[PDB]
Amino acid sequence: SRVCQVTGKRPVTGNNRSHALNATKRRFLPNLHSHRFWVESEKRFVTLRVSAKGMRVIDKKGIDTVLAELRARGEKY
Amino acid sequence: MQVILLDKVANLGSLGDQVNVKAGYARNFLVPQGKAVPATKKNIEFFEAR
RNA sequence: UAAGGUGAUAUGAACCGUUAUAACCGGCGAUUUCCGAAUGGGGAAACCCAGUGUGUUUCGACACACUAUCAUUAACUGAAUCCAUAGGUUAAUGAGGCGAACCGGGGGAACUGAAACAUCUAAGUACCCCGAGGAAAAGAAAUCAACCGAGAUUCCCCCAG
RNA sequence: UUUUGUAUAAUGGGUCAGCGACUUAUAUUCUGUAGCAAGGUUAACCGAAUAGGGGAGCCGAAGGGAAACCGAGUCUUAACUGGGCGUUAAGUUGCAGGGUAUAGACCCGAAACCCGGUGAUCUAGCCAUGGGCAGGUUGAAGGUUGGGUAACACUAACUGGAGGACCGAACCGACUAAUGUUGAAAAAUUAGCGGAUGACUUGUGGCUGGGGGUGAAAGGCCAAUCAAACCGGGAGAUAGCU
RNA sequence: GUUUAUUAAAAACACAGCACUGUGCAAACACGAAAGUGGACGUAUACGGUGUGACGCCUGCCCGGUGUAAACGGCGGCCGUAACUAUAACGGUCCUAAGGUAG
RNA sequence: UGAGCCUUGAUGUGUAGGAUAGGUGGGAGGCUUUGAAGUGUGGACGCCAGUCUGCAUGGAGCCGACCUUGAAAUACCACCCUUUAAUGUUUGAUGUUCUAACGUUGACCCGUAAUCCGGGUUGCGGACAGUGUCUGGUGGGUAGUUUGACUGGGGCGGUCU
RNA sequence: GCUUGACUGCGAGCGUGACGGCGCGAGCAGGUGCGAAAGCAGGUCAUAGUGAUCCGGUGGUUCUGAAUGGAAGGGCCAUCGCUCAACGGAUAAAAGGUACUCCGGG
Repeated sequence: SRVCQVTGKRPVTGNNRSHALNATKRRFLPNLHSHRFWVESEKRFVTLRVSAKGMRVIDKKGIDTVLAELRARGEKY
Repeated sequence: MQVILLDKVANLGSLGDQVNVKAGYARNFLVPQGKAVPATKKNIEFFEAR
């Protein structure tokens, strides 16, 4: 699924409004990317489907306190 | 951004400095490969103490 | 509680009991075939096909307790790869399924009106999906009001069509 | 019943018995009746529960102007001889009835749109595994010999058994004629007809699902139906029509 | 051969042959919100899309707009040329790229 | 290589002139023999008046109102405008190097008696490829735009206030 | 010849139309013009010379002002932009040609 594993962002339904205001359903897709991480503690290359905003969050915080709450809510890696 | 280096990487570092570097350097040289620490406003003062 | 009774179509037959073990009515306990979450493997439902420990004064074949899946924890093992993970097995706990309405959440139309029609509308309605309980949700102000002040949330009647 | 006009040959009823159509809920207006009267009335709730309490609130007795504002006067204008709108003339709460609007709103009756499921046991196409094609006739490549050539080319027998070959059984299909048209049968029968060793046909199992599938292409078929299947729901959709 | 099972079997559909365009592989293209699959366990003598419809005489001229036309297309005037007309294979022109060939 | 910028220093004639002196502000003591005014050109600006500085004639004065200038200090101290020079910071174009992002439907090894998947190693491309957000253009291939009313069997063609 | 009465605020009452509209309009108050004066002038001898509503432009009105004073926005007055020519004017939003046409009827 296209779920940001760190921030919780998922696609929601929106509308592409026309000049005649014709409603058409569309989903906003988050800028999600798979990137590999190297944990020195467990000696393994872990990949995570995160957003770029999730990348900025994990640059602010760090990988360890993010994994500390990735092990919490049933996530798998 | 505000990551502090630890190694003898090329000329923007002097065994630790607060710099303003691009995002690739921080994530894809410094996040999980080593040689730095994130700027959590606590680790920077901790390594200022060290 | 009892002189009646062995449910009914439904008689008949064979009987039990009558002063305390007939039947009727209730609580508890056990048995609870097979299919069906169905759970040892499969499977076209009430079927087919196996293994490990325990038992045969008839130790051939078989019955008994098991052996489905997932999540977490613990233990034992355990790769490239030193360290260590991943992986495998076992123990324990919980769940899988059904259920009329109610609740929270995620998707969610058109018919019709506008006497045409696209904004709007119908409508977050019908319908689908996930979860929980006797209620759910919400709930103790970064809320209102206007210089007086109100003091968590919930439901009803006004204000107010 | 509809029509200017119906016995009209414009529509409907074979008959009888039973059922069946101007209602419900909420606002607003009018009439009659009923209490109180410049006052009338309670909603939620409490409650010995249609009692009583409870007047939060609503209407009216004052209106004008868009409004501030002014006020039995107000608006306009610099102000009116003025002009428009009002003033001392009773309303309110009940009940019943006649309308209006909202809803299916007197009753029955569309082509269509969307949502959730079910069907490839019929047919269209594909895949995997099996089966069938009586009989006769014509005779391709290749092999051998002879005629002919310096030798092939070309030619005459025999062998050979190829054909999206021919005639014609089962089988497949329906071009003609006839019957059947309240059928023997919701497409068949009778006699002729075309293929019938192939682009043939068939048994079994699976796959392709509806705005889609499939299609040697007719807009054919998808369970006796298809210019968008069936079932359930929005839906008692909408009608200016009968 | 095939088609409107149940009012139309053909001049309709299909058909080998011929031709054009595109695709260099993780292919073009298609079913798929994605994974994946077909194409294809194939590799420009292969594949997809399109047009025509055996075969013979044969496909003549033109690349200006979107060298290549069997693509989207075009093939008009003036005179010259095949025994007494007309038509003009051919050779100039109007710079608009060039003008109906055979039958 | 083009544009901005941080620091270092020059840079500015109404006209004569010890000298091409920018603006408002303090100021009566500073330097040179650790070699000075005053004169000269080369590259350089030019109204060819000269100045900047490398060089150089020279070996003892510059200076403060100065005896000159409409405006006085290159005695000293400050934020500055224009021109212009240096490395470097910042942002773009061009091409090269990388190997870490990323892709790998190349090969090998392990989980694994597995053509899935995950990890490692290696190679190839490579900051492209591909993706999210916003936006310009193209696009009767598709849809909504619905595209009006009066007319005597009739061929033309009009009319609307 | 002289002048702006083609001025504002009005206006009883009327005709004609379903209405809006149009038309005459005695006369009040202020301020004007002509004429010596009495008096007349609120456009054109009359019947056609017209575009309403919405939106936008311009100025004013201290009228309101989502805590206060502002401000924004709204309201009122005057005016302008439409062959809305289909002209008492349906929606922000279609015109056409079939000489590329086809079906049904008389």
